[PDB]
Amino acid sequence: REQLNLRESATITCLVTGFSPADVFVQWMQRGQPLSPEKYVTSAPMPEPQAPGRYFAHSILTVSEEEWNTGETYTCVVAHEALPNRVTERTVDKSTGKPTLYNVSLVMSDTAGTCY
Amino acid sequence: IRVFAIPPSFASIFLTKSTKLTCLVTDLTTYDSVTISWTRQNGEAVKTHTNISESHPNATFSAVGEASICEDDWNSGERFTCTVTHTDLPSPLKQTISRPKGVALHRPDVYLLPPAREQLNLRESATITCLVTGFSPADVFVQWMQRGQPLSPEKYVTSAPMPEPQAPGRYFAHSILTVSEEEWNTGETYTCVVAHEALPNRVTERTVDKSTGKPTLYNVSLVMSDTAGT
Amino acid sequence: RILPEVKVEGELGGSVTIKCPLPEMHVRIYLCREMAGSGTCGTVVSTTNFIKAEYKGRVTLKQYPRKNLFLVEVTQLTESDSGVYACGAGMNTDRGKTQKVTLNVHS
Amino acid sequence: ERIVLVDNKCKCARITSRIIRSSEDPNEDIVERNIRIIVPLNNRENISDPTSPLRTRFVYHLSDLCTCYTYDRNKCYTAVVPLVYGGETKMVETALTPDACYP
Ligand SMILES: *[C@@H]1O[C@H](CO)[C@@H](O)[C@H](O)[C@H]1NC(C)=O
Ligand SMILES: *[C@@H]1O[C@H](CO)[C@@H](O)[C@H](O)[C@H]1NC(C)=O
Ligand SMILES: *[C@@H]1O[C@H](CO)[C@@H](O)[C@H](O)[C@H]1NC(C)=O
Repeated sequence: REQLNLRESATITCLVTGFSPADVFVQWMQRGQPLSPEKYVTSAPMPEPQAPGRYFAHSILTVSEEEWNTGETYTCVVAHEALPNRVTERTVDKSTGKPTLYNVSLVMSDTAGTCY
Repeated sequence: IRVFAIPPSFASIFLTKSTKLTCLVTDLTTYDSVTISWTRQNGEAVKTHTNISESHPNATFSAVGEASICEDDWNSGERFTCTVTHTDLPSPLKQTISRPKGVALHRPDVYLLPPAREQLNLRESATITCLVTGFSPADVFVQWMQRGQPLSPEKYVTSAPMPEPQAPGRYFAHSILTVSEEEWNTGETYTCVVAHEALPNRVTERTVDKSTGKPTLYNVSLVMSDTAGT
Repeated sequence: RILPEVKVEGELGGSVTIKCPLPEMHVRIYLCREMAGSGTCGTVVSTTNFIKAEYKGRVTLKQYPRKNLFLVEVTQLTESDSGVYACGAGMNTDRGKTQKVTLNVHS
Repeated sequence: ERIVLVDNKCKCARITSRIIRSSEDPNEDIVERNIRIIVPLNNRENISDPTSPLRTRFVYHLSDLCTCYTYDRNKCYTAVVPLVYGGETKMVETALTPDACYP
């Protein structure tokens, strides 16, 4: 939230943790259109502190603030050998994340016995 | 002298696979060589009966004549005739059984009413009423089950199908079941199961217990966890 | 959840027929006039022979399995027939409505 | 305007979300969580056998929300009813939900 208050650039980070061995891939897609390395970077692959079993890497994307009034959902796609389809696409936008207002509206009826 | 003409109930045609037809004699003298025969509308004879019954303690005889027919013949509306010939009456008496076609088939609606509040105050007995409305034609089969097993007809009484006020030809019927008062307060769920032709599955049921019929307690303990989640 | 509010005009002599969708599985198909004051729905036409007391003898049900339109017709209009007539299915009436529409008097 | 995040029909939860378009201010927006559980209040323990105690608990973990309380309107639930009519016992399939399914 602090970075978004500067209205300059929000950076989305994609963590690929617990993977072994190295050389795991990463790519960013905006609305299903491939994202080049001009606008994104990846941590060269790395190692873990408590367990030596798997190593970690990271990737961060750069954008503007007006872009986070529409989202475009900025999917982070990965490619590693220990994957069924070598793809584990994940995406997060403003709609998901931490919400600031819950209103549960549980109703109780004596005749809504088959939730239509 | 009296001779009956009992049409086969739907509870026979659908369950016993024995859609036969029987005519019973009564109010006659204790005699033999009774010629009770079933015939079709063309005058031809059909299969006969067996195992002639025994007389009644009222010093009146009782016998039954039976004929086995197929279901499609019944659903076509054929006029079968039972004829009784005896020395008592110089003229054989005929009785006609058929199916009057041209009547709509409506599906019964089953309503299970629990006993009234003031009835569960004398602490003597409770009456649960199974009301079937809208069904046409008559002759519907109804029975009761207590914890998944049926009961004898010595504890529940059904009523004859009577016409409906606002309906042209639809009917209604009542079946009351009386049980001990303490047999209804502890639980002991009762079910009313009915079987009329028009039902898409030909059999439906309803159920009541102490916690369902007009309850005085909505004991709710709803819990909701992991509101945020993923 | 369809809301095709149409402006079909009505009068004493005038007749207006509503159109409704049918599941065609011979369930309970009904047209129901919602009451604003009551907050519930009161069936004006049902699959059974029921007809509303105000609408006795002046309404007709017309079912075509061929064309997939379920339509009901009103013979005379007293000009008081202005409300949310919703169609539907299931045993239930209120919570089972499929499409709703409000008819109109004069024009 | 609201994305249908969950439309569960067996426990009847209808969780969803949206972004409320506030004024043209810094992005102090609000994310919505319109969870809408409906309580049957009259169903049984198993949904498909009317012989058990009725229903006390109503547990809703929204992580296993993407045994039931309610009845699916497009599904059919039936049972075997043990009728007799005399000596024979034709255990016949009944209907616990007349109108959601036809023979
Ligand atoms: C939940 O909140 C939103 C806006 O905060 C509101 O539009 C919606 O009606 C609320 N839900 C209920 C059930 O009132
Ligand atoms: C009401 O529900 C609670 C929760 O399980 C239960 O402990 C209690 O026995 C119930 N009360 C009655 C009268 O059954
Ligand atoms: C009661 O619940 C059990 C548990 O799933 C299930 O077999 C069924 O819904 C009910 N039992 C019977 C015998 O119908």
